[PDB]
Amino acid sequence: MNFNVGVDFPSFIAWDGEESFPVKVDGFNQFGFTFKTIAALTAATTFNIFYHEPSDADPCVPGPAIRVPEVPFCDTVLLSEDGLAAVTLPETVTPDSFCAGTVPCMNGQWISIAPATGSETNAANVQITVTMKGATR
Amino acid sequence: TYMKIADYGQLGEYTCDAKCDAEFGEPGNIRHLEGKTYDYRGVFCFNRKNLQ
Amino acid sequence: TYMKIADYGQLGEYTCDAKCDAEFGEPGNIRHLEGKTYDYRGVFCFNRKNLQ
Amino acid sequence: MVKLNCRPLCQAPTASRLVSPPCFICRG
Repeated sequence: MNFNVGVDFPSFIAWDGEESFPVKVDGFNQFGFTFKTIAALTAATTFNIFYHEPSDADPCVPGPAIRVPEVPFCDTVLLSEDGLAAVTLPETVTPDSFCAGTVPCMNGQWISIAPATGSETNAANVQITVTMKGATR
Repeated sequence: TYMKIADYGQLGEYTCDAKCDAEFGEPGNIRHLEGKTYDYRGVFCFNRKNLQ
Repeated sequence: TYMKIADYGQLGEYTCDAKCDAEFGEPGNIRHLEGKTYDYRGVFCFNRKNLQ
Repeated sequence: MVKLNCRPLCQAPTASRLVSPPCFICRG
């Protein structure tokens, strides 16, 4: 007895493994990511996060990709030495499982994920999707 | 969070007489929206020597 | 079915006095109208358990 | 039986002139 859960927390494709897709978030208030490995990797895979702004030409087309900073909570001591949030799927992840993730403070209108340089050939074997939460507008 | 009525929609029609039948029409739509709150904070320092 | 009136008559001439013979202008006309009434039918169900 | 219930995401402005009866003119 599954509901029409398309509406009431839909989702979109963020990273097919070959290219990213900026996705709007304004309609909702909360959101998170979902990572899926299609094959066994060879090293930890780092992905930088980026947010976009409505291009001045069209108020609902994403502009460039500004990199969102990193926010430490209470016991975070790593700080990623750059304060520019990025997420690294660790090596040895079984290709029948998933992992969650999110940024605690949003900024802009669109979200995009791009594999950090050097670890981009394993990105060809990963799929990242995004889910939202209840509707604001 | 709260509820909202998109539109009641049409529910019935002017059929002709002598027909033991009817139509289903169109149901409405009931969206369920939600919102968050926000914070607003500030700080300020001193020297405690000018405060005396 | 109901009753319409088209118009009234024309009899009533002011003819001269030497003429010992009156006339009949135009008696009149009444109509008889009809009309039906229309209906509105509709139907809808619910899934007994999915509604409860 | 699948059924869709779809909705847009980008709103557009709603601008419109507010024309009014112009300067009074005389038929002549």
